Amino acid sequence: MNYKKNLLLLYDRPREPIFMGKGKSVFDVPDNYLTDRYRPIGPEIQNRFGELAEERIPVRSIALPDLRIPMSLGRQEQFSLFIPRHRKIAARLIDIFMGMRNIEELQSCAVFARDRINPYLFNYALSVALLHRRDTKNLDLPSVVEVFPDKYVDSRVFEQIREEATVVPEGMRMPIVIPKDFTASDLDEEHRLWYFREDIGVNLHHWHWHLVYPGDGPDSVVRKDRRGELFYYMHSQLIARYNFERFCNRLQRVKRLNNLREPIAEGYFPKLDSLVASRTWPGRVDNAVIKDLNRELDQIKQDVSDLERWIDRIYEAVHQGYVVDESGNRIFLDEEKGID
Amino acid sequence: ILGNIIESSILSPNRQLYGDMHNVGHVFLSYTHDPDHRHLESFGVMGDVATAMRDPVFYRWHSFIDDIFQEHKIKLPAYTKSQLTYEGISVTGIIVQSEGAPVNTLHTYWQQSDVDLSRGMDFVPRGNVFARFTHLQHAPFQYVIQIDNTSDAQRMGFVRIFMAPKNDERGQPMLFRDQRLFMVEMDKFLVALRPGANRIRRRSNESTVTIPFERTFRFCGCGWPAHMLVPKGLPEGFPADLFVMVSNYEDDRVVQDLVDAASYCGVRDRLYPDRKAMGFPFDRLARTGVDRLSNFVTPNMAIQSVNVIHIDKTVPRT
Ligand SMILES: [Cu+2]
Ligand SMILES: [Cu+2]
Repeated sequence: MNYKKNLLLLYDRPREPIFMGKGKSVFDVPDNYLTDRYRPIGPEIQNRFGELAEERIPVRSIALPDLRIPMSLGRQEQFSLFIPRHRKIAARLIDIFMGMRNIEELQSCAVFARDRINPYLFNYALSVALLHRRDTKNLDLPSVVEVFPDKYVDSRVFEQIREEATVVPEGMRMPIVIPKDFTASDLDEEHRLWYFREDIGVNLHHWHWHLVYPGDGPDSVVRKDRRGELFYYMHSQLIARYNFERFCNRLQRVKRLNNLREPIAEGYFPKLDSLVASRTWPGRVDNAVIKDLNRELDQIKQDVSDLERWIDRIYEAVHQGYVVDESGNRIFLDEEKGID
Repeated sequence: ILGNIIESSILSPNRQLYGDMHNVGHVFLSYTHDPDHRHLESFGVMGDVATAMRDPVFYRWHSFIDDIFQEHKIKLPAYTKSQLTYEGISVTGIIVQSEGAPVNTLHTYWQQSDVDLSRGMDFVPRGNVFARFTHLQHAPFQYVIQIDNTSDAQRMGFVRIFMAPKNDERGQPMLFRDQRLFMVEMDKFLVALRPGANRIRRRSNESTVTIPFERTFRFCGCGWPAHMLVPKGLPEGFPADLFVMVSNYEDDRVVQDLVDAASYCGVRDRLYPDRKAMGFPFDRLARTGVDRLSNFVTPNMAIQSVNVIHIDKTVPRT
């Protein structure tokens, strides 16, 4: 349908306001849908882009769900599916997008939200919705690489592209070669696994898994057959494949982190720049040590001991051969369901 | 080596080069009033071993010299988690008890003790001459230490106890980079730990850091005077960090045919009976990851908050 096709426009140019041209189309955004910055000049600003497109897409203003929690994350912050607060925030947004009565009310909601929500979050939530809703199966979503190259690409190329696109006419622009083996030199023996660690496909795979088996969200999207066993097996095959690569690079099988209190020998500096946060990613020095965490905005307060304690409780359950639920009953780790 | 150079004992490997810097600097600070002897004057108190600690400048000169010593120390690698760990041993807690005072409280006050000076009174008619001295004193206390041993055998250990200010001058909690240098050695003693729990009792008056009160104020002995063990504190209360560490006695001991076991007397004992650097584990920089004493600790260590209350009463010797 045209409606389905229109949702895909929400992926095009994440930080460009939704009233700007997306492909051959424009969204006719209602006055009350504009963000605070643009609303006061709204009618002047909507027209400039609105006389370029072939198509025109009407959006009905409707009453929308409460987006305060999804909006609590800053637009120029980073989004982490590991940080509990953010998972809650993502869970909420998936809830909202899942629960729109139909595809027209989804369009309307997403068009309101997009310019008010952190783009990475928006992109995650929407994608999870669209994969799991009944009325939006099919619908070939764009790869997150084409939508956010900044999570895949040496920062150095963005100004190279910007120059190429400004100076050179469309028919004459030559493709940009993406640097490889660029995050470290020969002094780091680890550089050699660039072809694995930094492969677009390997990294895309990791993202995709997290879209299909999200850990928090409506039951509909979370409960999948043997998802706990898959978590195990998927992470397991990575290690095995990774070791395989290590043997082809004159290296040893990857050592576990013995101890959370000993220095971590392998530094890593990603050389990525998040255009969304308008801030580079921090790296980690050779031989850094994990530190107790107290980040109020993130809502993480956690000593290394808390982590060590969980580890001991799990090992105890695995050795007992059972775990204890909150009611206090025992769930046996049998040979079908134990792994799960 | 460096100590022999700076003091400039005859054990210095090269006096002509590195000089006699400590002793001569003492002499310099003592003769400002008459450096060429034109006023035929003797030396101020800094020029005399018997009296130099009386002068404030003593602490400023020694502080100067300590920076040289520290410039060496900090070249050495930080003790690692492994070097500081005693596998099996976990000190779960430590407290101090003084009679007539809440737990984790030390008390100080003033005492008057008489000394006979008759032997020092040349050309004075004979008979006892009792001088009444005022000096700081502390109420006797003990340490109670809880120590779990998981290793199924008997384990030997040096117990190392220090105490330091909790806060800096502006009342902010002290970071380890500074606190390590503020750590005062309160005791060091050998112990035999049985499997499972151990409760350990140690009296203030057993400290190997001190000598009996009786050595200072009326046969062998020498170390720090017992009445000065505890810092004065404050009338309102003064917070301190009490610290303890059980280190592996097997790695600490010294093979000395004729040898408390942590006791040291420089006259009698041929070797210093502890293989760790004097001041262990505070004498070096902190490994990566530590910024404060909370982060520093291994399980065979433990910290406790202690209130050091000064009471401004004076009391006769008992
Ligand atoms: Cu994963
Ligand atoms: Cu001196």
